[PDB]
Amino acid sequence: MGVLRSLYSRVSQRVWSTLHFRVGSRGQVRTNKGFKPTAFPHLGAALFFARMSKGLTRDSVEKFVRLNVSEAQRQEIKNWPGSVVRCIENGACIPSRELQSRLEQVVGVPLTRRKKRAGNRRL
Amino acid sequence: NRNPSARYPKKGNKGCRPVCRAMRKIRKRLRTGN
Amino acid sequence: FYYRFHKRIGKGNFNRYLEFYQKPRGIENTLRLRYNYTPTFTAKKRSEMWKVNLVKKIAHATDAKQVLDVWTYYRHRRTKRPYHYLLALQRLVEVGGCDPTDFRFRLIARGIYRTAKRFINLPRV
Amino acid sequence: YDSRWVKRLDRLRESKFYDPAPIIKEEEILEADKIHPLLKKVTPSWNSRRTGLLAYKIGMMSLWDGWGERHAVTVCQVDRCVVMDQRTLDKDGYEACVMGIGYKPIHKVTKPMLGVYIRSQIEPKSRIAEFKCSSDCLLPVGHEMSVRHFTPGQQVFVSGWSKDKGYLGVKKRWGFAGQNASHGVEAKAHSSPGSIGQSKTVNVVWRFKKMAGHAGGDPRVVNCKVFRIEAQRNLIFLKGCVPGYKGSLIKISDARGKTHHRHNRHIPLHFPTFVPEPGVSYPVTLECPDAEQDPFLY
Amino acid sequence: SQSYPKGSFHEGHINPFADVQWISRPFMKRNMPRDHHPLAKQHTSLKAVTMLDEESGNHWHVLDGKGRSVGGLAAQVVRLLQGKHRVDFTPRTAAGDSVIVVNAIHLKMAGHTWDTKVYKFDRKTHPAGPKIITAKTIMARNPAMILNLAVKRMLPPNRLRPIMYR
Amino acid sequence: MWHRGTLSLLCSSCRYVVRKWHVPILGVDCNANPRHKQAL
Amino acid sequence: GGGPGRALCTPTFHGLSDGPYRRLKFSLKPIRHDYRDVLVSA
Amino acid sequence: RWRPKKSYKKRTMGLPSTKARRRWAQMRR
Amino acid sequence: AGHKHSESVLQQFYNRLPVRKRFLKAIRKGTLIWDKGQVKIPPIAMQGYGLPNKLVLPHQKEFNNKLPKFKGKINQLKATRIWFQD
Amino acid sequence: LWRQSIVRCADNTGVIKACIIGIRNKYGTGKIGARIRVSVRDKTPECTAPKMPKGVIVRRRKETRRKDGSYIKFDENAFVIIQKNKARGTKIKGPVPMEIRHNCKTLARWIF
Amino acid sequence: TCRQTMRHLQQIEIERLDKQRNFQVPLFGPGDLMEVKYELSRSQQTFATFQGYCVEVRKKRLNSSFVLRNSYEGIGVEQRIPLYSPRIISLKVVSSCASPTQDFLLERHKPLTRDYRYKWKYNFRGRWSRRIGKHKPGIRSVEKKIRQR
Amino acid sequence: GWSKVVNFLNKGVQRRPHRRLPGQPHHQWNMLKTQLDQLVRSDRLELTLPRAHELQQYAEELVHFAKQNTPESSLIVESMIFTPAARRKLFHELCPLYANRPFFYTRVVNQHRLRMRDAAPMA
RNA sequence: ACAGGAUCAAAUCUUCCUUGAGCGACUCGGCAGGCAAAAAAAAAAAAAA
RNA sequence: UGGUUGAACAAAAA
RNA sequence: UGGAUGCGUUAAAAAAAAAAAAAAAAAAA
RNA sequence: GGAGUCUAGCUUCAGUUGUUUGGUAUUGCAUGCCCUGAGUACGUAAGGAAAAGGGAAGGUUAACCGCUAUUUAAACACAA
RNA sequence: UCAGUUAGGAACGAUAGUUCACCGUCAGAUGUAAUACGUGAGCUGGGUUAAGAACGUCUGGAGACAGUUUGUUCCCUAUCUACCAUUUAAAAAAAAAAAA
RNA sequence: GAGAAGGGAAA
RNA sequence: GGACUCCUUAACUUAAACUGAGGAGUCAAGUAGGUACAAACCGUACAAGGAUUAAUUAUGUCCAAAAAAAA
Ligand SMILES: [Zn+2]
Repeated sequence: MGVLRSLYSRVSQRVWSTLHFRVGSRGQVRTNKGFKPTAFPHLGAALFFARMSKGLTRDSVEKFVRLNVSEAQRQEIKNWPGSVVRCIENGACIPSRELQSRLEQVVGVPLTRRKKRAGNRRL
Repeated sequence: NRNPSARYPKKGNKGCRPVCRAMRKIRKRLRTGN
Repeated sequence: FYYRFHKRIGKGNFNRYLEFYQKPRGIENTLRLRYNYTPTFTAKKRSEMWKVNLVKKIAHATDAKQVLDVWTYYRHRRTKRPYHYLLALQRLVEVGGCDPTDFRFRLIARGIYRTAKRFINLPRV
Repeated sequence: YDSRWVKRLDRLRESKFYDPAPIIKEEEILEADKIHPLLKKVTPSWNSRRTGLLAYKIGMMSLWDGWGERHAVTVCQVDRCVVMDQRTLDKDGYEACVMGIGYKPIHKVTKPMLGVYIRSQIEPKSRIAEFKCSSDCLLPVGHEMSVRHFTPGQQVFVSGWSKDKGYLGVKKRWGFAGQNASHGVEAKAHSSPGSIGQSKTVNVVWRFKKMAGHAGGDPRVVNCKVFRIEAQRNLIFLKGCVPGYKGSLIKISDARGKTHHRHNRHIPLHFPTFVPEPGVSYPVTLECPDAEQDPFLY
Repeated sequence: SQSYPKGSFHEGHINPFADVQWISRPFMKRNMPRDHHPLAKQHTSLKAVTMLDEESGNHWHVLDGKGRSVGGLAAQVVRLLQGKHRVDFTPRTAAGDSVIVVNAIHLKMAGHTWDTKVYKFDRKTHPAGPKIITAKTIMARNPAMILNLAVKRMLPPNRLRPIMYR
Repeated sequence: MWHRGTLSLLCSSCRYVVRKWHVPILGVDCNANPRHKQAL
Repeated sequence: GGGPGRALCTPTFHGLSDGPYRRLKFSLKPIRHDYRDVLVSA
Repeated sequence: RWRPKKSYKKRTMGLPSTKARRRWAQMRR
Repeated sequence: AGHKHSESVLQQFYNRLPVRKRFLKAIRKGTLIWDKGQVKIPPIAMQGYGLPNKLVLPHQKEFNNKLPKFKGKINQLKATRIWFQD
Repeated sequence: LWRQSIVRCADNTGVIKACIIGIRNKYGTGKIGARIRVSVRDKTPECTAPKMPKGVIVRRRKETRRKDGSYIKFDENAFVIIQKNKARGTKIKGPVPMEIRHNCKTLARWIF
Repeated sequence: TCRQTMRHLQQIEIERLDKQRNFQVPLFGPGDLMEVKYELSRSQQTFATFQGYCVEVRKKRLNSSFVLRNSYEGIGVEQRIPLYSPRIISLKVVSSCASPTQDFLLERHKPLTRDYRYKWKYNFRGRWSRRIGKHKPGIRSVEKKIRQR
Repeated sequence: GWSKVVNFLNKGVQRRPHRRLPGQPHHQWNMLKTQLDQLVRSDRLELTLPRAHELQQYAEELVHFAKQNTPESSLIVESMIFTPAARRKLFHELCPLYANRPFFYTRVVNQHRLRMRDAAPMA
């Protein structure tokens, strides 16, 4: 086009990067207080639900994972055919612990039962 | 124009109101124009 | 009196909404329902009869499942008392125990912890 | 709690008993004892947003830049601003970093808050506040915020509370014009508000009408430029003015929206925060970059 | 500079000679609600369920709002809330049962209402008058309000209205 | 555009149309003369 | 004053008969501590 | 007499917070 | 309303309508009409064609119905002139 | 400086003093180097300047803040006539500040 | 503590400026003829030399300044210069007026007595105040008071 | 009146370092000097609580400057005092008595009773 | 609380299940603090004896 | 029917 | 050793923001 | 059926529902004058833009007291 | 001309009781209308509509003029609505004595 | 299906 | 030397709850119902008084608000 896009395109541009700092409604079906990964059939379904609740694109999630994961995990990602996030969401490939940790960092919620380490011992 | 005389009657008034103009003005216009 | 209660628009996002068949977080109306008119005889009797029916049904129950179902049914009835809690515990012991992690029993346990200081015979609990 | 005259005399004699100035290092090294074991670097995505921090307004002074330009600057101190908890979607329903700052005497602290501080393994805190942030920008509990969080030259969005001026009329509270000082003006009209609304048709005084009242004491936000930072004393010198009294709480965060798009698009920033590498030496004092063109050109 | 938002008549035919001159929807075609593809065809609707509790006396209705008109559902809900279906109805109490309505996102308003309708909320002594919010905005932020605001103003304006509303 | 209170076909190539402006608007489009483009 | 409704078409609740227990308020009697004594709930 | 336009008094965006506005928000809560 | 103490009955009727102020502006200007709870495009008077029967008097209905009728779409319309009937 | 101020002439055109009749300052903060219009009130017999010339302020009595924290003030308020983006006169007497923003500065013996 | 921190920052800034400065500030006071050469534009390498008599020295640690004044071609001009400005190239004393008078003007002194608490300029009669004595409205003289005492 | 108006009108107000006595500043200074002279002569004065709090600082100043024994401090004390009896008492009794006292030569005691005639707190 | 439960039984450091969302979160329970005095622009500043 | 769409267009229809 | 004000200085960014005064499965206190 | 603190939800200037090797993204917005594009496109000449940024006045709202000015003050305890 | 999710703004004077206007400067952004031609229990009082007095004009006159002038006391301590400020609480005043 | 032109909202 | 509705008129700008005529109806001096809300329109088997029975007046029959859609 010319030096100006259509006004519809400009409005969609502005709305494309909307970022809300609130979860301000309890009538929504989305990740909130008390989220349980096990409510969904598998990790892929839980991940898709969490990402859609966050309002993030598969490409952005995958880019963050690739750019923040370690070198060996990056090499594994490169070797893997197709897109790892898409395969995980489709339930075609099982992620590693580091990959899951980075995905959880991205989406704000756990995807499997989170294990906390206590220091308790029976006498 | 304004309510006290320009207001039309309603079902139950049988086409008349105590201070209404509209009906007679319309009838006069129909009879001899303006 | 005037019962001030309003439903607000809020700050949700339902454009391009996708149906996951998952429940929403909470009920929309959480403000206390304060009746602004006095009850009738039947209304007040129905309001207060849990104080009889709870203990009667705890006694009639011959299973931990029944005991916990009755307690859950009367969960919203206030105000529970130490003898209510003690009767529930005694009936549970007699029927033969239950999973101490079942959420129905967790209701009882959390209530006991809440009213611990008001128990006269805490050692019995 | 002394008498007025005693306090006045102590204020007068304050200068004679100041501590000697400390010796500021040029470079410092950080060891593992000052780095949280779970603090690790992150490369942000488009939605990543870092946390702010809390500081105390200390004073203001004039500083010369590289070209010789004089700027009035406000000094703020991050007085042991420490992360005390993390808010999370599943655990709290939202995401934020909880930060405590200052020191409060134990004889003034309450027992449950003392228990909170003991759980946090920190001295009693003066104030606590949240900073909403992205999931990837959450900081580990126990980390201490440093002025190195902010790159000099960056724009920062600052929030605070304006001072209280007491009860003021319309003339002083809103700058109303009043009336002439002469020409027959009545005494009650010299500083009067004049008319306060329309007439019988609307038959009200509109809400938010400007009238006399207790002036000041409002939440005010501004933009500042990070002029200088000193890591030794956790001092940040911000260009301009900031609302509040000397010693009042101040929130400092990255510029946003138009300011970020116009000023911070090319200034690199540390994510989630400054992550020191053990054994490496860093400058103690950092200045903002100089203007490319000579301010005294015309 | 700013201009009007794109309505439903910017995305389909317009027949000025017909009574229904253009099809109007709560959102654009691409923004209409739908079921997640793998999580579909697993559920069915009974459309209405009733729970009777003779001990407490508080009975429940659970209704499916998918494909129902807002006003048509609101009138029925008002009847149930008042309790006029009961032989012991009394105007001086909230004599009806409790009601749950699901699938408010799938409520329908016939005609051009989705594009035209607005809602007002009074603001005392405010020089700018009542706050006006768009029907599409309400549908995007909280679809339940669409049914709630119809039911509230179909209820009698007496002091019992908040109780039945609650 | 020629803003009118009425629309008429000025030549053999004029035709009636509906425009999706701020609202739906009736109008006349013409391939031959730009001055024949009308909006009611 | 009048309105869009009908002035005399607003039903008023009333009793179609009289009786002696109109004003008898409800009050709580003491309740058994030992419902285990009854055979049905023994 | 000639008068300035003072069109800035019609501003509707970027207005500073006031006690009246905060009390209004509290009332509407 | 507001600072206008007394206005015409028609202006008050327009002011009370529950629609967006821009559709209300269209209604005021005459490019749209409010009818039975809906905002619609006004009926179109086509030179040489009979009007919709609803718009004519009961005694004129038969004569109007005997006139030629257009059953196409706006693109096919060959009428020399058209305007909103009022 | 502001409307109705009386200002001298720094150039050698012959104008002795003039009255400011045009300036953009609502309050009397008339800066040095500001564009003004004046009405001539006194002139030498040989002066050929017009009655209502435009110009720029070069000196003022009120202190002016410099970008480096220094302050400069003079003992008079003076302006110079400008025509076609040029000074009508050939020389301007006395010292001038560096912040005038007009090449007329080059006609001054001192630039402080 | 805030004020002491400000004082320490002032001192360290003064130390840094003194280190970076390449010349020594001379001893001078009011009445001394002084010459200051300072930068005009760095990129254009333009400089300015001002010669004038000292009429004020304002000692405020980092914010200390001094005022010079001179007449050029019959036009007075005075300039206040910060003492620690990095745009000064040179500062010299052309003539000195070293004297006990200069030492006095340089030193800060204290009131001889407490009689300043009288605040005699506030010993006044208002326009509408009752006539106590023959004093006209405004500040009242003390001649009669002294005579009576 | 209404007591809450004190809070209302003092919201956001500073305490005056000096309490202002009635009359013009010269009259106030004369009153303070006269009462300081009387306090020196009597060793104790029954006053209103605010007046005692106000005069305490001038008593302290008198003692502090009288101890220094220089012409300047002597002139300061002379400007503060009126009567020869007060001068003699100060220099010949209070100064030797406080020779080793660095500071804080006076005290104010609140009587915790309201004066009968006008309900003035006393000290 | 790793508190309770299952198993041909878990990398140190729980393979899972339960704990409706382990009470909104973290604490306290001899906790909590209205008034006086003494101070005090909002606030802050005194351990007890 | 197509995010094609600020005062701009394409497909189909009768 | 200081206070206030503008004739002084700075900002004009955030609005799901800054902030607030009522945690609410409690339906007859 | 209790407390301390931090908060969720709700509310609020105008207003909208407009988003699916590398992998979009904090710009809604808007007086004039000056500089860059550029004496270029356009025009026989005369003349003379735009997309994107930047500087200097002027003004409005808000805050602040490092500087400047005005106006005011204060002038008190190192040494055992 | 049409169009908004309506976003930021449009300086001062001479004569003059003036409004609307004329003239001058700055700018290069005529704005228009309503709100009891908004607002005098918020201000002024220049014009204008009392007692005095004068000029022109009309009558025989006292007097007068939709002719011109000079002088001439502009009240109210706010009850209610509205608005701006403002406000511990369960308790830290008193009292609240059952069961039979 | 109508000044349905009191409010909601219906074929 | 009354008001408004209706019919027929003169005057008015085929204006005004304007002015002025000739006839009927209500108000005036007549409640309770309908017509959204303070006379004049509709309707009355018009109001002595009491009562928890009944009637197709005007006019209604999605809700506010009484009143139809078996298999
Ligand atoms: Zn044509």
